[PDB]
Amino acid sequence: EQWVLNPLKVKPVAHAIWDPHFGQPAVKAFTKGGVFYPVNIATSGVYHWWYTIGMRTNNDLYAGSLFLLFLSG
Amino acid sequence: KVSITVDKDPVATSFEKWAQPGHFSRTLAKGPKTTTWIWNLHADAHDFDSHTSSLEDISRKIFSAHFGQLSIIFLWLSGMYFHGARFSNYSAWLSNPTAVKPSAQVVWPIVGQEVLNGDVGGGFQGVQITSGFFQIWRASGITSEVELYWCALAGLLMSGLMIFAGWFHYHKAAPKLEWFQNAESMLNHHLSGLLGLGCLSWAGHQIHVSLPINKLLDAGVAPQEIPLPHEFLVNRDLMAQLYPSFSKGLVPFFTLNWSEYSDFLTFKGGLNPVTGGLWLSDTAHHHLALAVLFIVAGHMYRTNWGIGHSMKEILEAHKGPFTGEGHKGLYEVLITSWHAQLSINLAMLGSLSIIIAHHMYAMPPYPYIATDYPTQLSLFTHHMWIGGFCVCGAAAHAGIFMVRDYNPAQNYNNLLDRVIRHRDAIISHLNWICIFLGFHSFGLYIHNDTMRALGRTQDMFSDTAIQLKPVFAQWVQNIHTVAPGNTTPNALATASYAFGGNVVSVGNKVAMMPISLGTADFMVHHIHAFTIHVTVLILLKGVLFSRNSRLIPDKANLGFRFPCDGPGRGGTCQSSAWDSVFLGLFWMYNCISVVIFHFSWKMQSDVWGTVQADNTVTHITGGNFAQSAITINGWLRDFLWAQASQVIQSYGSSLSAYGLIFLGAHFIWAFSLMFLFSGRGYWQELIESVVWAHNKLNFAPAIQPRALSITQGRAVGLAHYLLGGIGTTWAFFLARIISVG
Amino acid sequence: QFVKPYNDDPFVGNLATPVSTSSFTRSFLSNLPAYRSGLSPLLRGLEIGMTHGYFLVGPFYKLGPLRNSDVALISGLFSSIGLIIILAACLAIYGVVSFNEDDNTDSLQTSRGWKQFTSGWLVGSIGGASFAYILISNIVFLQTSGL
Amino acid sequence: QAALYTHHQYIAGFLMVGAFAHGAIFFVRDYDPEQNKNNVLARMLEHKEAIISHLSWVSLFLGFHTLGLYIHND
Amino acid sequence: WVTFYWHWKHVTIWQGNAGQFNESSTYIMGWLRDYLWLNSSPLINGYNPFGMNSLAVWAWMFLFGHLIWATGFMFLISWRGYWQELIETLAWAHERTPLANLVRWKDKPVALSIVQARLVGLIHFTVGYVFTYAAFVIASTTGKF
Amino acid sequence: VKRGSQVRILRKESYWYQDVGTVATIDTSGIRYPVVVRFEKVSYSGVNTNNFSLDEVVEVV
Amino acid sequence: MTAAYLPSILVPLIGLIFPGFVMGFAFIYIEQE
Amino acid sequence: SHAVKVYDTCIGCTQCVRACPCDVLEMVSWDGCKAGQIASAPRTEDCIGCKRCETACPTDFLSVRVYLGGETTRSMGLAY
Amino acid sequence: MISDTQIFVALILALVSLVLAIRLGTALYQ
Ligand code: CLA
Ligand code: CLA
Ligand code: CLA
Ligand code: CLA
Ligand code: CLA
Ligand SMILES: CC1=CCCC(C)(C)[C@H]1/C=C/C(C)=C/C=C/C(C)=C/C=C/C=C(C)/C=C/C=C(C)/C=C/C1=C(C)CCCC1(C)C
Ligand SMILES: CC1=CCCC(C)(C)[C@H]1/C=C/C(C)=C/C=C/C(C)=C/C=C/C=C(C)/C=C/C=C(C)/C=C/C1=C(C)CCCC1(C)C
Ligand SMILES: CC1=C(C/C=C(\C)CCC[C@H](C)CCC[C@H](C)CCCC(C)C)C(=O)c2ccccc2C1=O
Ligand code: SF4
Ligand code: SF4
Repeated sequence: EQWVLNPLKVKPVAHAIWDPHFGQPAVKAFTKGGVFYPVNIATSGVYHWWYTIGMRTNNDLYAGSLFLLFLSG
Repeated sequence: KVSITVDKDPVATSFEKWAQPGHFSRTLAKGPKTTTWIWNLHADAHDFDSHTSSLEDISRKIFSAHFGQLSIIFLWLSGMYFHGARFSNYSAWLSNPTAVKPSAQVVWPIVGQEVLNGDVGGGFQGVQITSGFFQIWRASGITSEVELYWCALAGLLMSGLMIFAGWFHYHKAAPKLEWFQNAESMLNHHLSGLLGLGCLSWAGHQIHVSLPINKLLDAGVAPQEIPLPHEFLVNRDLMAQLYPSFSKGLVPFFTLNWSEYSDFLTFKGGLNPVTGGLWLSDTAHHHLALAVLFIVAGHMYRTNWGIGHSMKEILEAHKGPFTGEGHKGLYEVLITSWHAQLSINLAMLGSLSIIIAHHMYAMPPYPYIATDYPTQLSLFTHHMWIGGFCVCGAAAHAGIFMVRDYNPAQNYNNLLDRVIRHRDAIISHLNWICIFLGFHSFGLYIHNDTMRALGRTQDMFSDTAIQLKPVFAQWVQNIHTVAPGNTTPNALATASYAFGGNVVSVGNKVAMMPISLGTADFMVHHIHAFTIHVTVLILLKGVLFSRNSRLIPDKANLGFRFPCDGPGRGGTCQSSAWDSVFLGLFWMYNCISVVIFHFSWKMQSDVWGTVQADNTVTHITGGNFAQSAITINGWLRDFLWAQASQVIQSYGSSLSAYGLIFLGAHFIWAFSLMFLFSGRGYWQELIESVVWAHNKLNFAPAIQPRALSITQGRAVGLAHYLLGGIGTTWAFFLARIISVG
Repeated sequence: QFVKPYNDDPFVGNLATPVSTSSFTRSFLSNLPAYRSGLSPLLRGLEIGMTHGYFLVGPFYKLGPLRNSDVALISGLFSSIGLIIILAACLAIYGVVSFNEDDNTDSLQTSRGWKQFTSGWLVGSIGGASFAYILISNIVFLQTSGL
Repeated sequence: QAALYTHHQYIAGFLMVGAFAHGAIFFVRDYDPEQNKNNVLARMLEHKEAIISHLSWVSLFLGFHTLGLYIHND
Repeated sequence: WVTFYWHWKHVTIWQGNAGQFNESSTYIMGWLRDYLWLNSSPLINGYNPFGMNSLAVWAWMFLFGHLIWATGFMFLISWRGYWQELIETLAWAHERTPLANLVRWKDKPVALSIVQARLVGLIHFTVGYVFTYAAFVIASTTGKF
Repeated sequence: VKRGSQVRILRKESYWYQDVGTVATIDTSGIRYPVVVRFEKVSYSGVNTNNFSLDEVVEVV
Repeated sequence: MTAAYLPSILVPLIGLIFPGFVMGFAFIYIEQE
Repeated sequence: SHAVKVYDTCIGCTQCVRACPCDVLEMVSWDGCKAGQIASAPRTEDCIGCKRCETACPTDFLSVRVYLGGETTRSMGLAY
Repeated sequence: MISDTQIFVALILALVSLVLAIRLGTALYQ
């Protein structure tokens, strides 16, 4: 939601990191993307892809995930 | 009775057999029906034990081959001396050894390769050499190109003598097997004559030629102004000026008043402050003492006069409750098998080469070699590689003896038999220790890498964290530092300053300073132990299971060098003692590569450097090793990536050859993997297709093309692997050190 | 003289050596819980676990991630308990897989014998880890290794 | 962009290797010469020698000369 | 080769120094120096004695790929008979070790088959290849831009 | 095909398929593969001789 | 009980419990007559 | 176990029987070859798959073939 | 922005898919 505003400046985050082996330096080093917890920055381009498709809110992505779970079932 | 007996004109010198390749072998004399014959010719060229069953013939062939090798070595030495005389800047280096880079090779200006004639110095441009020949000659007392020309002449004459001796002792007077099987006489003569008289003659040369010439050179006298060695020999007054004890004569020697010679025979230790090398007056005493020791040792064995020992009696007498018969039969094994002797001698020669590398860097023996960093690194790594190869060859020839010349009838309940009978315990225990060392030596590096990458730098195995201090090595270093005056009372300085002491600096450059051991040193030493133990595991397992195993009860029948025993039993690939040598050679490459990398980084980071007017020394890398050598990332970045800059930025310079060889060695190393990862069937089928293409044009060789044998493919892969890896390290080391030194 | 065939059988894959067949070796092995005579498979496991958890507590306590913390000893004990549970699971799966349900009368090579052994090992291991935890928490020498 | 390009090129190479591997498996298992009496497939098998030899020649051609030019420049 | 070409050309264009590629792509030393050596700096500095950053994970995976690649070399160069004669001794040791012969394998421990070893070495080689280049590409691109 | 005659091999599994050899002997006893053919080219196994049937060999001109 | 606790609740499960149980059950299955 | 088979190209040289480290191949009577003998594989359960029989075979492609099949203790040559 | 109720609905759908996956795995194993 904060990437669709300034996509050329915001780094897209893939998912959060929860590793009980990280030290405080590692947590601080990985806390980026404007979030407040260690994260991975996506390199798959799914952000750009979905933005182009027409996804704007997190609710759109959540609805898509629900539909794909239903389709897998 | 030890006596001389020869056969006169056993073989007629004729070219008839030069035109009959494979004559030495019954299977090969027939002719090349396939291309495998070409490779077999070379593979079996020097396997005299497979040409004939005559131990006399094999021994004569070996003797003449040794003469040929000595002639080749003398030609090599004469070439080096002649190049020093004619294509070198040796005189300029003598005038100013700390400013002009030694060089004795010049390239021709053909395709722009004249760039390799770099500005070494002394108005001379050529290829910088890292063999230490200039320092050897300076220590010897050579001060002219005329003397080097005479040295080259002597080398050429000795090469001619050696080749003539080989021909004479094969074709004119070939000694018999009774002559060859004189171990007592052959050891007495070697020990006393060869070694003892060699070091005695060298002590005489050092006392009469090297010592005064080097004394004046260190005093600063010009090489042209220094008198000549024969002048020193005949003018006892001139030598009595430099070493005032020559006015006394040899009366002190013959009266045991040896203290009179303390001026030129002294137990001083340390390094010469001017040259940075060992005291030649210490080396003269060293060699004199060695001559006495060897001449005494060479009087131990019985030859013709009753006095002496018999090695058979000694061996048979040495046995205990855990070893049954003990050393019984070993004398016969060693005087009937050349391969056992070759294995022992190769193992000892390789270990000696390694020891020589270590001792020649911590106690630079030649003048101005310590501050010639390219020479030190090159010699250390070169001798390490020779040692590793010799050890692997010792394993190979132990396996060859086990397959060929081992007889259970003559080896019953002796040490060899008992080793074979409990080989399983040895290999299992060595396997466990190898796994334990691998874990607790490399998993430490992996742990450090993971902690540094997680930011838990306080959980690492470092001097600033959990510590692994080599307390035992530090204790030994302290002992050696304090020994002068305490446990070696009549020695003025420590044997090596590496143990501890003051920095020795020549030309505002460190020659040798204390080497401090910490956590990184502990880790790298235990990794050395791991690699050595794994190499030993491979080689010893192959040697012990050469004859038989639970998998292949009849392996000696297959031989020492066979591809496999088929895809049965699950697959019996690489089961022979040859394939053990193959894998152990891979692992020797690993071991020596780690050792030489350790040497390079440690010496560039904590020993070598330039000393400022403050008395402080700034090293080439500046303490990188202590905090970077504890992680594989540290080795990748601060050693390989950091130090490869010199070799990768060598284009357009006199090290452009090093850059090109870097790339070519990479190419060959990769090219080896084609042979190592592949098999013969694919290539034989590809050759079938290519032969169809050739036949479609109504032509094809009468010698049918065949893919390399399985063993030959493995050998080619290993040879290219070793050449590529060692050449990469060669270019990297030489470029880096010649750029920063 | 000192090395001979095993059990006077020259063709068995073993040798009679001082380490393998000495009087001290035989006495020690025969007196260890795994071999002592009379012990039920449960008592063997009890003794072995008592012995093993005790030394397990130490490495975790003095080299674990929370070793420089106030909770180092409790963390070490809880990691010891976790490893003990994992090893008890290993023992249980090994017992169910290797030994079939035939009854050889609790010889430690039976389903019932191995079940008793693993139960005793778990109990003894947890008990020994707890005992080591108590001793370390109450004795300064053990917390400082003599410093 | 670099990640996506590398990803899809590696996937492409894997898929091509798999396609050829399964062609070979078909030849081993499912090929019926009597059914494929002198059709394109049987002709491929007929002049496999020519195909393989010319492929080897073009490979050697390319390799020799590309590597030679690179080494000349070096 | 394909991805090296793509990545180097695009990196040079992105930084605007396409001349670097145009001039150094003609010899292999150019690739080794101005592409691999030059662009590996941020990746190998992901973590260092002086700290760490987010590229530490990619540096770790870089070394991980190197490790597994070299491990695959084991299976590809060393073949079965050696390991089968070694595992025989290991089985002997386990059977004759007291306090450990109480435990017994249910499947006879054997060395890997020939085809199995080829496959395992190939898998290790491929994983090292892919992970090493993934780390290099992503970390170098992220550290340069 | 007679003795000392050049015959081209027609056995597909043969190393000498569509190759010429010399007939060394023809056994009339009634064995499965009477003719014996000698070749100058050695096979992979190293044998330059083999036994063929009369339908797997054709005389050359 | 918020969603922020789910990572800490699950990662140990998916990474130690699920693998341990799967390995034990698979071991029992593969070694079974 | 491995499947060992013999074909009519057999000439009765017996080298396959003499080369077998186990005892899997034996000579039996035959009329299709001059020697009057043919190889047979009665004890195929003892075969290990070494293919020594295949190596010691002089006929254009082998009269004896070993097809490696299911593995047992004897086939794998496991002394433990 | 994604609520716990939304995550719980997603988890329920995931559980349904897991049950169906187990059913399919059994049917394929047969
Ligand atoms: C959708 C396409 C597809 C399909 C339907 C099949 C189907 C088949 N292939 Mg396959 N194949 C494919 C693509 C495909 N293939 C591709 C792209 C390739 C090229 C790589 C191959 C190459 C190939 C070969 C060479 C062979 C097959 C075989 C087979 C058959 C047996 C499968 C088998 O043994 O599973 C194998 C079961 C597994 C569980 C695979 C284990 C190994 C994989 C690669 C995992 C390794 C990665 C590792 C776990 C990751 C570690 C991560 C790290 C971070 C730690 C089967 C009919 C075999 C056959 O029967 O031939 C007659 C056979 O010999 N295939
Ligand atoms: C991906 C899953 C995963 C998870 C969730 C964890 C979690 C943990 N690891 Mg890590 N670890 C993993 C994978 C994982 N690891 C892998 C793959 C390896 C192999 C390289 C390691 C190797 C490793 C080491 C070498 C160490 C850790 C440690 C730790 C701990 C973090 C540091 C700390 O202060 O805790 C420590 C504080 C504690 C209070 C520990 C309490 C742990 C309880 C007792 C766990 C319960 C276990 C359970 C009952 C077992 C069920 C078995 C069943 C499945 C059969 C934590 C328990 C450190 C540690 O202390 O571990 C004990 C440690 O030293 N891990
Ligand atoms: C004192 C030293 C010594 C001696 C006298 C021998 C003697 C022998 N060895 Mg050798 N051996 C040695 C050291 C020695 N070895 C060492 C150090 C090793 C370890 C690598 C071995 C390992 C070894 C094995 C594993 C085997 C032998 C065998 C043999 C026998 C036959 C060798 C032959 O025909 O070579 C003829 C010469 C050649 C084939 C040439 C080989 C050279 C290769 C191709 C590399 C050369 C590269 C060169 C340096 C140039 C590189 C630069 C590039 C740019 C061109 C013979 C009894 C064989 C044997 O007994 O079999 C029954 C055998 O299998 N040896
Ligand atoms: C850098 C490593 C390397 C090199 C150079 C080659 C080279 C080759 N491979 Mg490849 N291969 C490699 C690694 C390598 N491979 C690996 C790791 C594997 C996996 C096992 C394979 C597996 C493999 C297979 C399965 C096949 C190939 C094939 C080929 C050929 C491809 C065509 C070609 O480029 O011809 C050009 C030739 C070259 C680039 C090599 C020439 C080298 C120099 C420059 C020539 C001059 C020599 C010089 C004068 C010698 C002086 C030294 C002397 C004094 C000692 C060629 C022989 C195919 C083939 O045979 O096609 C015909 C084939 O079927 N390779
Ligand atoms: C296949 C897609 C996928 C992948 C790769 C991941 C990956 C991850 N999820 Mg999961 N997740 C998924 C789908 C996926 N998720 C879906 C659809 C949901 C909504 C129900 C969730 C809900 C979810 C939560 C709430 C959390 C994670 C977390 C995580 C992380 C640790 C693993 C874990 O705790 O899983 C737990 C997963 C579940 C309890 C339910 C989802 C399980 C999926 C559907 C399994 C799919 C299997 C796949 C299709 C086939 C397997 C192939 C086989 C060869 C192994 C990790 C980054 C945890 C974390 O720490 O994140 C940072 C965390 O807190 N995920
Ligand atoms: C081989 C060698 C060479 C040089 C000399 C050296 C001595 C080092 C020697 C080696 C000696 C070695 C390795 C000694 C190691 C000793 C060890 C590990 C001893 C362990 C002792 C264990 C003890 C007390 C355990 C006590 C446990 C207790 C009450 C548990 C009680 C409980 C249980 C079991 C269950 C319910 C709860 C409750 C009541 C608390
Ligand atoms: C359309 C257009 C636009 C711009 C101008 C341009 C001139 C380019 C013009 C024309 C473009 C054209 C003609 C493009 C041509 C592309 C073609 C022909 C691509 C084909 C690639 C072929 C491939 C991979 C083949 C792979 C074959 C495989 C695995 C075979 C495997 C097999 C084997 C080994 C045994 C038998 C079974 C089976 C499965 C067949
Ligand atoms: C490439 C390759 C081949 C094919 C290679 C062959 C047949 C080598 C033939 C090369 C020619 C005849 C050598 C002459 C040309 C060289 C360029 C010159 C250098 C060699 C000399 C110094 C000896 C095999 O036969 C083979 C067999 C077993 C395992 C691996 C492999 C393998 O990898
Ligand atoms: S070797 Fe081939 S031909 Fe000779 S007997 Fe055995 S099978 Fe018959
Ligand atoms: S394979 Fe080995 S065992 Fe089986 S038949 Fe041929 S030779 Fe006898």
